[PDB]
Amino acid sequence: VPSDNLPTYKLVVVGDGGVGKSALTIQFFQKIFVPDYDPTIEDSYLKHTEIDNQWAILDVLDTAGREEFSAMREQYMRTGDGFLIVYSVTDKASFEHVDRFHQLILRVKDRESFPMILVANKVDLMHLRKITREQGKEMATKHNIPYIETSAKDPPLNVDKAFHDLVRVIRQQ
Amino acid sequence: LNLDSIIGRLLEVQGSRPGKNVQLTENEIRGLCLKSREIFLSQPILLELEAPLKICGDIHGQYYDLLRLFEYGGFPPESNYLFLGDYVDRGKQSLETICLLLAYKIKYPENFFLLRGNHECASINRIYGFYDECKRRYNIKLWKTFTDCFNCLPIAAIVDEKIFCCHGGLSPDLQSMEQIRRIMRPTDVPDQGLLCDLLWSDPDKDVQGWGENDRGVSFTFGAEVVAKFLHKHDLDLICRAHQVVEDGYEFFAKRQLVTLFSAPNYCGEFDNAGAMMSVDETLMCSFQILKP
Amino acid sequence: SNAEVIKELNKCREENSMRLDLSKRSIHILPSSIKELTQLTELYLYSNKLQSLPAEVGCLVNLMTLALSENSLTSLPDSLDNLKKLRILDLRHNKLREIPSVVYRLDSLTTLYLRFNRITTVEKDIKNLSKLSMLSIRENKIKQLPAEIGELCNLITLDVAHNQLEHLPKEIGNCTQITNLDLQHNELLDLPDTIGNLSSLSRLGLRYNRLSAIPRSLAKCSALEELNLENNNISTLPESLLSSLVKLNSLTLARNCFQLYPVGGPSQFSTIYSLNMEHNRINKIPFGIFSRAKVLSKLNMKDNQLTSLPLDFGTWTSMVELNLATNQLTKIPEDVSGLVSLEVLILSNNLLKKLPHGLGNLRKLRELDLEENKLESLPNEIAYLKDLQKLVLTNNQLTTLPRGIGHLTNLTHLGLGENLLTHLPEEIGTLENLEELYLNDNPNLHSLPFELALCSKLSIMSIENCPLSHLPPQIVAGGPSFIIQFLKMQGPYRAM
Ligand SMILES: Nc1nc2c(ncn2[C@@H]2O[C@H](COP(=O)(O)OP(=O)(O)NP(=O)(O)O)[C@@H](O)[C@H]2O)c(=O)[nH]1
Ligand SMILES: [Mg+2]
Ligand SMILES: [Mn+2]
Ligand SMILES: [Mn+2]
Repeated sequence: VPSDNLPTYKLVVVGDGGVGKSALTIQFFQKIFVPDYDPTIEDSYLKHTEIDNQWAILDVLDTAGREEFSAMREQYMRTGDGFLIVYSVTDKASFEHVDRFHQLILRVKDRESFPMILVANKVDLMHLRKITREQGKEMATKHNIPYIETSAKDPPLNVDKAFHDLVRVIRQQ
Repeated sequence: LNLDSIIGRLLEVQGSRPGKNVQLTENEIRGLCLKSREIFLSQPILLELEAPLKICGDIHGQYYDLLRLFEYGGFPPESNYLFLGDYVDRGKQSLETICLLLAYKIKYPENFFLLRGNHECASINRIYGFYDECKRRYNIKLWKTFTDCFNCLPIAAIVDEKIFCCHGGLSPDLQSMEQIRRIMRPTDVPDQGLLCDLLWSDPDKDVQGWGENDRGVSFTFGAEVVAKFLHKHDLDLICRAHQVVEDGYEFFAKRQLVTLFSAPNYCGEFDNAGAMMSVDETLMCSFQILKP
Repeated sequence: SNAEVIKELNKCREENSMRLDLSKRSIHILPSSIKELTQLTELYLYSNKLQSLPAEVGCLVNLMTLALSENSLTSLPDSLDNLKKLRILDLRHNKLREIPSVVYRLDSLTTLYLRFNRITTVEKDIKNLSKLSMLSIRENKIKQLPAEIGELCNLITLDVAHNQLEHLPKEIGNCTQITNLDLQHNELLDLPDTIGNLSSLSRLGLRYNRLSAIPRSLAKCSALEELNLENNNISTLPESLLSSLVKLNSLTLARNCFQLYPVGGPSQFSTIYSLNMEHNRINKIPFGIFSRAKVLSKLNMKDNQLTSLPLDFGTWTSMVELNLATNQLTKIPEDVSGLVSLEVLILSNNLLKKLPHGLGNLRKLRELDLEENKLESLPNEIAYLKDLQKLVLTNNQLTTLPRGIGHLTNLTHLGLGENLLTHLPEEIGTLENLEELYLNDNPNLHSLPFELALCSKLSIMSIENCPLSHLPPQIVAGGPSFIIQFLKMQGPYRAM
């Protein structure tokens, strides 16, 4: 049972198309894995949840990763308090594009740094994985941001941790 | 699928003494599940409906009590219907109850609507009867076919912009209607969160805001929650079910919420009437009491 | 707060800012003073309670984005005519019963979102919006599209999913730049042969329609990466479709009318990684069908009419996941030993009474699901399945477990419910990783081994409808946490 006057954390999920932003978000809120791909324009989700025994409202904005779906993405990102930058470990181009999203966040928010976590998704796909844990920790250290590996597929790996850790980053800044 | 023949045989036992089964074939029933499933997925998870409309609460497999409801309200398509969930479990003829409802859904898909209740869920109706009834009269494969179908049922309805209907009630997380639209199907009902609360929560007069629920799942919500919700979304009424009420229906929060229960003398332990609510062209409601 | 709204409007003209964000402010009526802010190029009014837009918005003639998602709009003012630089118009999640007539005159538009309204008709005036590269009108009640759709020659994405379409106009073939065509969840009885004209088509949504066949011309859409026909009325495929789709990663034929594999032989499956044929009536898998399917790693045949497996199924060495659930298999041949790369084997709802010894050679197997068979025993060789994490044996005829079960040290999930078990072997105590143990509905299970107390990670155990009469009635009435504590305290492992 949630408390009373809670703060709201606006978390924005960004990354290339098909990396699993929506599957992670839907796993996090509805606790299922959606296997069929439907590109996002924009969707949002809200929950009351307790993180480190402090009650929070998480407003999660899921953004478009496909170029032709990306109208208004900057404005939606502009409202965020923190970001999950997601790439797929099976998709080399999605990993390379982490720098572009990192740069986009700082430019949209006009800051030299900003709460963000690097999310390496789809690690359940062992035989297709192209980006190693090492490359991932290296990208995160380069940008001085946390690193986390996730899987939206059942049984889900680190999905709640990714979102909760992003709130921690926001609180702890 | 021979739809009219199925409906005929289901309606043949009308008037007979309660308990007399209807033996549809396995392939007939699986056909009902498959054809209704795709119709559920062809329609919104948040239904937007128009009056006139008859709204019914829990049936819980009281097939002969459901036949009485259609007698008073009119058999489809004489009237339009919205049921609020909990078609199976507890009663003696869950199968006949769900099959008639699915047949009507396939037959009159724009005039007959079924919401999901907390018992349209494999983990729950495994325990409270429907699994046993399926395995008795047919097989487990059929029960699992039912689960695939239930997993696609819509979750709430708004009648003419003004009456918000669901099985259970409100959620602390329900802040905009498009959150319901973002619920993906097919889906199981989770242990907590929005979809859980829409199927599981209860109003309570002794609670200020949100409270824990005796069921061990979801929440209770007070009258002030109801009032703020109605004001925010410009609604006039919440219509829900899920709780047996002595006189078939029960108002809450100065008639801003109504609980409907359409299973008279529920389980045999309760001496309760059933009720349905008729909504006319001008959104005026009327309550028909269904005698045990 | 309406106080804040007028305060933000003054701030905008005061700073002379090109962007105005009034989203999520519970605005019912937009103040007419917005007419002053003529420098705006972006106006965000999403997530409010607007039922209409004041005509003064027509004074914002430099707008390129008008964002109105999640309101209660039922029309738009004719003054929007003046917005001759408008590129993006977002009207999702509103209450429009038609495309407002003024929208058909906004010929500068490239991006139009109309999802989740109440629209029944698309007028022939849609041809006015000839610069559209993105049109999404899913989740409405459209039954027909006009031939004038073919005049949107710049379309890249057309999304008409979740409507009531029975046909596509053949003029869709004239939108040659389309790469995304989303038609899923309609009532489509066929596709036009002109669909082959869309040579750049790479994502084609067809599932949940009423298709009886696929046109042969689809073979021209050789950039298709997936073909998912789930829930249609299809029973065959055109002769050279699949081999022509040289980039096909996945093929889904689920929930159709298939009784036989599509003709064409093994070369049709040379590129796909996944084949899903669940919920059909397929009565056999042809000999040699996957001999050229070198990257096919997932095969789903759940809910078909299989009574045996092909003689060469032991050669399916690329397979990682195999679902044969809900068929009528009575045995698994010893040749299963050939699938040494298999990680997931789903065999539930069949007629199996025993398992082959060759099952023990599935060195990579992580999940084995056998619920709802007729299994009377398990082979001793299951002790060799060292990678096994999940073993589901629910609803079978098991009387004992082999003692070798305790060698499955990576097992975390063991489902033994609805069997005929009279006892659990003591060797269950070496299942060091066991987390879930389901014993419910074993009506002749009267005791549990004290060794269960060595399963230190056990956190879920079900024992409903087990008599357990050799334990104290108070303890078994208290449930699994009491039973386990009793086993710890009364057995020889209390100090451990
Ligand atoms: N195996 C596996 N598949 C995943 C995982 N996450 C997503 N997928 C699959 O990958 C596809 C794309 O996922 P989705 O969440 O839609 O991607 P997205 O980042 O939201 N795409 P977009 O930017 O276009 O909205 C879907 O088929 C989804 O089921 C994961 O962790 N593991
Ligand atoms: Mg997405
Ligand atoms: Mn209920
Ligand atoms: Mn109930």
